[PDB]
Amino acid sequence: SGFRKMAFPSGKVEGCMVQVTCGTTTLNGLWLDDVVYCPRHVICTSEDMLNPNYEDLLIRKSNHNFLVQAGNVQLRVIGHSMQNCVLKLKVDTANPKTPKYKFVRIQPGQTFSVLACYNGSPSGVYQCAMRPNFTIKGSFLNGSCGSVGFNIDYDCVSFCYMHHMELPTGVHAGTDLEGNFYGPFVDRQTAQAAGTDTTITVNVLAWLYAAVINGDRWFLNRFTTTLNDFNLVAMKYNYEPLTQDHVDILGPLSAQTGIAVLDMCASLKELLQNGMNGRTILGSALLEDEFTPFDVVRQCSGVT
Amino acid sequence: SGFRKMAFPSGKVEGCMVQVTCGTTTLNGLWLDDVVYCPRHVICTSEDMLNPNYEDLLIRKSNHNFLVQAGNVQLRVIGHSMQNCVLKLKVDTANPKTPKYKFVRIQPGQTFSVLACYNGSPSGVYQCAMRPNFTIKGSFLNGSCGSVGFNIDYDCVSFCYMHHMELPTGVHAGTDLEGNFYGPFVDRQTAQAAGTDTTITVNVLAWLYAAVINGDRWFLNRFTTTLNDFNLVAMKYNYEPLTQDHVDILGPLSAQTGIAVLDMCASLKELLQNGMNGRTILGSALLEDEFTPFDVVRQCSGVT
Ligand SMILES: Cc1ccc(NC(=O)Nc2cccnc2)s1
Ligand SMILES: Cc1ccc(NC(=O)Nc2cccnc2)s1
Repeated sequence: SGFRKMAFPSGKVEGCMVQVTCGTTTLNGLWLDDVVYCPRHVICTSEDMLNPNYEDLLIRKSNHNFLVQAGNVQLRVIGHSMQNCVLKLKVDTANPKTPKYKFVRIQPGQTFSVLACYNGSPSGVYQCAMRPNFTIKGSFLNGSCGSVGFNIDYDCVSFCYMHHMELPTGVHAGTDLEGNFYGPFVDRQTAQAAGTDTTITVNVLAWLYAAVINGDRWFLNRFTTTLNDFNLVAMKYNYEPLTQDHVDILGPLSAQTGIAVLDMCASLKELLQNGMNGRTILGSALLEDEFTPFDVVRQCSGVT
Repeated sequence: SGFRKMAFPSGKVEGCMVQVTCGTTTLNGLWLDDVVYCPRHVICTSEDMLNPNYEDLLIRKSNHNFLVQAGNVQLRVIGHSMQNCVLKLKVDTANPKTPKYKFVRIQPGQTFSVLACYNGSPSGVYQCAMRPNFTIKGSFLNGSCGSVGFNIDYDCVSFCYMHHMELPTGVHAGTDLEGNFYGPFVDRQTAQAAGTDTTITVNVLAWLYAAVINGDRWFLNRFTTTLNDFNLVAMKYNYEPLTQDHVDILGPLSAQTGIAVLDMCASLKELLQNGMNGRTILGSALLEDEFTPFDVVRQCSGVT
């Protein structure tokens, strides 16, 4: 028992982290096979970032201008190309530590592990969620760009995120491994304000199920609700609407605990309307929305 | 910016995880050099655990009865010995992935990363703290015993914990890598109740400094306090007494933010006396005590 914000083991991703330097800017790159992926803003100065024309800036760069270093050995760059907001640097050596991998584009509400890196050296791993406004609340400093988000399915790493920028509000924006930003963000130092950060309702419900499984049941009430009634209260509290798909996704948790999904919704509804009254759920004084239903089943069954 | 509960990269420790089976019980082992470390309760049945005599149970075991498996290859056990509550199984092959390592015995309040394992396969990594009552609040299921806690200093892994048991209250107990339990716990299925779980005051203060650095300053007040006055309030709230050593340890954070330690204590004192009033600090509705001052400096400077 016990429930923790758990990240995937990072070893498979550590073996892929390299340092990419272009001129005076050094950031992280992802080395899979003979390609190094990194944010295209590696070719910009702090000034260029105000209004960069990446195709024009790129014309002044040659293969030898991108310095790729894995550990302490230099990789030879034999080609370079821009795919949306990421650069793909073709090296002459395939990464001997390349795990089985996929590039995936996740949905808001989905969670992933982040391996925070600096100078191609991993320094920490934490679990994150793609927010409904397509931002992430990470812990990234200058030098962390190119740090990646991933999920592991037994031995295959699905890379879903690459860190690109910090918005004025302290939140983070990045792309999938094809260079496309999550949300409406652009890699330019301009007024980009994130939208409403709504709570991922289905994730909260899954975490309420994890609490029940782990012994915290004080919030279980004698009430029930409908999807429409619950959603009225959810909208008022800036919670994402719950769909029949979410109810279905919660099915295995509903089955394990014997608590119907709609009954758990009524419990959540009272927690919203009345607060925690100074109490904690799984050691938390707020409703946690960074565990998917899949994460709760995984942690509660020990999926390796 | 941004502040997350960050664990060390687990790759160096993944390369050390093996499966140890003795009879019908399978748990995790730590393979460093030619020795496999694991909880001595691998030799017990569910029944033996009521009142085990480990020296007597051990007399019935031979080298060939301990099955050690790394990945999918079997390791040959050429010797076995008991050191306190851990078994050291001498294998004929040194682990080629043995990192530079140390066995350390941490103090309560110290934090560490846990690589939760099942059948010698790592399944998740999270950050933990050794509680002042020598328990840990982990996320461990059956099969997780032998999962280890560690800290990394650049390339040297300091192993500080090995998971052994879950108490009736859902909390966890384990040993350092020399077999000695943290706290008064014993590896026996008996009434073992943990003591008062007090809040690690110096860790809370460090996290208040991290909040200031990351923009959350609403809790900064116009007051100051003394160590004796603050400690009067701290005792009342089941907070550990703050010593001059803790004030000194906070010095670099006090210096970075320009907020004296005693002023931060007065801010904490009002948070204790008045609550959060429905507000959050670093996205948390309670006072977080699982970041040391060293963890805050590390995360805020990007120590790789
Ligand atoms: C619009 C932008 C262009 C380049 C940008 N660079 C960053 O945001 N870097 C950074 C710093 C601190 C934390 N995380 C990331 S922002
Ligand atoms: C006194 C004891 C002897 C053997 C014990 N085995 C465990 O506690 N195992 C376990 C199960 C779930 C979670 N973590 C650990 S307890």
